[PDB]
Amino acid sequence: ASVLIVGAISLMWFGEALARSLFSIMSRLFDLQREEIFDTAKLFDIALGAMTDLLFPLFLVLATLFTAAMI
Amino acid sequence: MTPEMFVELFREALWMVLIMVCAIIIPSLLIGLIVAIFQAATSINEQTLSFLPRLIVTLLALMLFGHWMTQMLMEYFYGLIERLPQVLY
Amino acid sequence: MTPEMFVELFREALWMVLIMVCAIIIPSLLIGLIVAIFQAATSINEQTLSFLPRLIVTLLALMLFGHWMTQMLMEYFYGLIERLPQVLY
Amino acid sequence: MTPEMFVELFREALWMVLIMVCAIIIPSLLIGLIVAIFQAATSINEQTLSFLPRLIVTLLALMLFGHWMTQMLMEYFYGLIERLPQVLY
Amino acid sequence: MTPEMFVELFREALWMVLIMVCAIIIPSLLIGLIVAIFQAATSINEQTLSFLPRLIVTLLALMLFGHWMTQMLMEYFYGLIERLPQVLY
Amino acid sequence: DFNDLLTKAINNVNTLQKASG
Amino acid sequence: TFVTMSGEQVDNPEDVSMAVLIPAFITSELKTAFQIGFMLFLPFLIIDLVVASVLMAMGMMMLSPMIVSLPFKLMLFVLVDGWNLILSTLAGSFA
Amino acid sequence: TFVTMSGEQVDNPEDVSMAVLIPAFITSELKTAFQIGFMLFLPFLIIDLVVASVLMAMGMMMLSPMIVSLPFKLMLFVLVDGWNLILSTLAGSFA
Amino acid sequence: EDYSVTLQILALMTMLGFLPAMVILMTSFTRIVVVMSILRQAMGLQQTPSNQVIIGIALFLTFFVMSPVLNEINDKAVQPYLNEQVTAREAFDAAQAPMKAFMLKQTRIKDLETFVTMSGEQVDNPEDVSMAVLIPAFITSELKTAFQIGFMLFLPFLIIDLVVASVLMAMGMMMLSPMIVSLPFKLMLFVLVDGWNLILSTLAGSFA
Amino acid sequence: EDYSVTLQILALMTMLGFLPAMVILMTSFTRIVVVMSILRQAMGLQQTPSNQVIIGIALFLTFFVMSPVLNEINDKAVQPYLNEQVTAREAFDAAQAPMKAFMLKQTRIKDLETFVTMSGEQVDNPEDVSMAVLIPAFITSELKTAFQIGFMLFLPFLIIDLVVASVLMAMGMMMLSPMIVSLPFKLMLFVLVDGWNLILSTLAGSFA
Amino acid sequence: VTQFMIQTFVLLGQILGMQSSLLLGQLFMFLTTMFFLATDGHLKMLQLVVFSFKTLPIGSGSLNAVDFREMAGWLGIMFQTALSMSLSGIIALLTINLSFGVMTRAAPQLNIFSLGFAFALMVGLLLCWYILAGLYSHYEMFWTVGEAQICRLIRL
Repeated sequence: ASVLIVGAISLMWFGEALARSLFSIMSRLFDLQREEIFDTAKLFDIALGAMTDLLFPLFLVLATLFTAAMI
Repeated sequence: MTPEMFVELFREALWMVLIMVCAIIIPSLLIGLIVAIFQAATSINEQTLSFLPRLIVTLLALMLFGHWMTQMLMEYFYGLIERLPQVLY
Repeated sequence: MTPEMFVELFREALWMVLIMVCAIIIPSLLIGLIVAIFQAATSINEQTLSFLPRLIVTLLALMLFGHWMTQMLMEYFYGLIERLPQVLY
Repeated sequence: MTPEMFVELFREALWMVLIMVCAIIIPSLLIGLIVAIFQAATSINEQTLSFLPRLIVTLLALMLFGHWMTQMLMEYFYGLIERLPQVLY
Repeated sequence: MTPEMFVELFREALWMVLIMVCAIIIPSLLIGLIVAIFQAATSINEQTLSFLPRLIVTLLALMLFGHWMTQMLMEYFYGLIERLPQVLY
Repeated sequence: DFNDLLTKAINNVNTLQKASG
Repeated sequence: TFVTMSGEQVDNPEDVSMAVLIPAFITSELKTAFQIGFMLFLPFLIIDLVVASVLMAMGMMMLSPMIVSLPFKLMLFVLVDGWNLILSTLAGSFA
Repeated sequence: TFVTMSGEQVDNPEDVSMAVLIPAFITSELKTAFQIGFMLFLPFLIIDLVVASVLMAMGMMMLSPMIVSLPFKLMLFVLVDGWNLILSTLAGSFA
Repeated sequence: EDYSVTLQILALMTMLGFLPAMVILMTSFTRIVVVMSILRQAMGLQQTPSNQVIIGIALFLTFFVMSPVLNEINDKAVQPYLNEQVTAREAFDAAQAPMKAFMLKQTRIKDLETFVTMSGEQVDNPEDVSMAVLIPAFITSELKTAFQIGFMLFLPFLIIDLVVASVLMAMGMMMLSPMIVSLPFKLMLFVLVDGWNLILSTLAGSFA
Repeated sequence: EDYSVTLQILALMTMLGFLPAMVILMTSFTRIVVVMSILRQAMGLQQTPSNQVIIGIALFLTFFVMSPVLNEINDKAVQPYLNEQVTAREAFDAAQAPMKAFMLKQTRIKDLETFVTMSGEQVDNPEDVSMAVLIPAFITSELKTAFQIGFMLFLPFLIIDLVVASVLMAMGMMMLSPMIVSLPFKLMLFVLVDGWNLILSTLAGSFA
Repeated sequence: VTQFMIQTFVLLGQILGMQSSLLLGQLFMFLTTMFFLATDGHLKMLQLVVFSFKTLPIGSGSLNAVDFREMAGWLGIMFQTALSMSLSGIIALLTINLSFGVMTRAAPQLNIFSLGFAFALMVGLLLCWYILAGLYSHYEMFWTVGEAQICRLIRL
């Protein structure tokens, strides 16, 4: 019961930043140039970049879930 | 083709999928035991704390073995093309 | 056809899948039971832990019985073909 | 078509499927309950441990009830054909 | 006529199907909770156990509410037919 | 070659129409 | 609408020319037919929603509700004597 | 069935009228076709059931067995040489 | 030498019969539909946008991006032909060239090499290759390009779905399907960023 | 005594009437179409490439791979016929010979064996068999060959699907559907391997 | 343009149905067709096309490139309008399902699975009853947006 509450509490502040993280990923992956589309390597680099930029905010929220779970 | 060619092809994919999945789930499995013995030491019966360490290590495995896995499958796609004339011979 | 002939065909088809499915799952069933006993012995309960051994063993079972499953299926298809003239009359 | 006859055909159809489905599921439901009881007694939490036994008894049930289910389906079709003059006078 | 009257018709129709689906489902929902709480009390963890009991009451509910649901669909059709003058006027 | 087969056929029809007109 | 589109000045409805009355007649009859027809559609849509939700209640998400609803759709039309009910109202609808 | 329906007095089957044989012949062909089709349906059905249960054993109840089963369905028809076996049986079914 | 009026009419009606082929094999229709097919598939909706509006939007998008080439055909070919400045044979060639130039701008060198060797012909300049060989190379490049764009469009929706699933699992509720919860979030993030306008910019401008 | 001009025209107009049958039975069209169909179903996309584009690609491919036999017909049966060098009956035989030879190179001896026995004709050499027997044997061989190639291309996509499902099941998110997440990787692998150019090249090289 | 509006309501029906753990587009499609007929939408379209003859003559005049881009941008109009109509209901669907999940998460023996299927669909049908209660106002605003686009095409 406590774990789900703190997650909702975390979504109050961390969720807004997570919403910003999702906003940036969609905006970048939608706005592509002619040079970026025709290069396979550049697509994978942005795929890794969007992947890693997601991890940091997601890890913080899940850590906020883990820390309250032990306590 | 021949029944033996199918088994050769079937095993190679089965060996490939086994290697592809094992590299990622091995680190998560070990971390699960490490969290399990930690919860055995403190006698805490919570079962949701272990999700985060497995998820973090799983992404770490994907980042470390991402190039190797993609290259292995890409070369596997080329390998079937190379052996395609042999089957159609 | 006579209803008794239909049940015969139905039974041997269900027997075919039962033999095939058990030869593949029984190795996974025993491994899952072994891991569960080991977890109980060390007083841990991790649901996701007993997945890597089952997946690998099942893949090994598929590779080992590749020729056996193909031989069983090919002979069963021939058996129905050769049993067809008996029915149509 | 009177509404009373429509409900009678609806009920007899639902009664037939209920008899057939219950006769098949019950052997799997009993085995699944037995394995679940066994797991609780020995305090293990494997999930898919109670899948293969359910499949085996379900397939075995279909083999044993093949004659019974076939006859009832044939009887039901014959009954509706014979009941046709009553439906439309 | 006016679009609002069409909304009232469509809300009325959706209201009826809510009554139809509630009469059928609620008997199955109650049995699902009864078995689930019983398993929780007895520490039984068979997830697929509570399927046939829900199916049995669902089929029984259809047979029990056969007359009422008929009377209701037919009268709804007559209600719309007698409401056609609204459209013509 | 085979591609020129269609071109030759159309030209003959055009020539026949041109002479007829 | 049509007298405005035709650009002719007529003070009363009963003096409109036939050139503009014919398109106005079929346009109105199309609206009437669509409104009458889709109301007949509603009881058959009710059956579809009921059976589909019931099938989804048991987890049978792969069974197509349309084949299951088809026998009951026909029964609803024959129980209400549909082939006589629609024609009687259609005949009485005109004036 | 059709002799009693046609109301004619027939002593032996080998002298029935053409108008009473064509509906009977096509009726038997359709029934015989279904029996042969059921024979061929079983081996592919067994593969589908086998792969569906194996996937369910490993706990993945969301992966569709149809996608996984398709390569094996094709292979079974290949190494058995289906397009020669099926056609030869169909041609041989009239002898 | 020039085709007679009767023969020119026959050619005109023939191209009208093949008009659906020219849209889906020579213009940008194939890339737009494939990309829009991925967008519908990426979101939880299966047939919700429906096939009719996707083709209709694709047709209007093609007329937008083909407007420069269509106007170039109009000026160079149609106008001299209407004014009887040039014959029908050269007017047809003057209309074919802008289509060939546009297909070259959307193809790859590797694709052309494969088909020119496949046709078993001799050529040294890509600018004067037969349109019969350019068409298969054009669509092959279009399909590969569309898959690239679709893959990039699929990533953000995969990102959202994986985050929601991880959050639900981390909260302990291993019983709820992530799809139902994730669908509004995918739709909300598709709207507040004005996703379709961004897709228009990266699709219409992708040709240039 | 070659066929009169009126009968020669009547024969040629009949062949144009059966042109769809000749393409779909006597040519390479069927194998390419089936392999493309298996590949499309192998991925998560149901009908994203669309049926008209698939047939459009196959029509160009089947024209290129059969250009050698098409030229051989022209150089041995059409040009001598137009130059008044061969009897119309001889020219028809000269056109049929390369077509029969091509179909024999892509047929299986088992297919010939069953159809020759089915026709009940006493022929030994596998070169003087009738077109009535050769065509069903050829189309049967093309279907079987297409299935083998279709299975070959299906395996890598099956590997991705199993890996994604296994990884998701490892994290305990059994409720998450593997198909939605698997699809972008299927597009990913097919595009960095240059699939479209690769498959059409292999299909072109297959007929030999 | 007319197809865009109706299919957007079909989009509204299916998003509610998909969120309702579930043909519901047809229910909205039929009702929206009634809205089109009842509001004399067909008459307005006929008035629009005859007005197009005046302000957009047959001889000189055709749709430009900007008209194609504006018409191609209506897919974003669909999702934004469909989400706007369903945002209140979709939040209600999520919060009750999340509330049901957290409230029954105490005992992992119950779970939801098919039991959750029944609960979700009953509430989803009930929410669609709320959606039909206030759908007419959304249609009126949607028609104004669509009609303005049509006049822009005919340059009125």
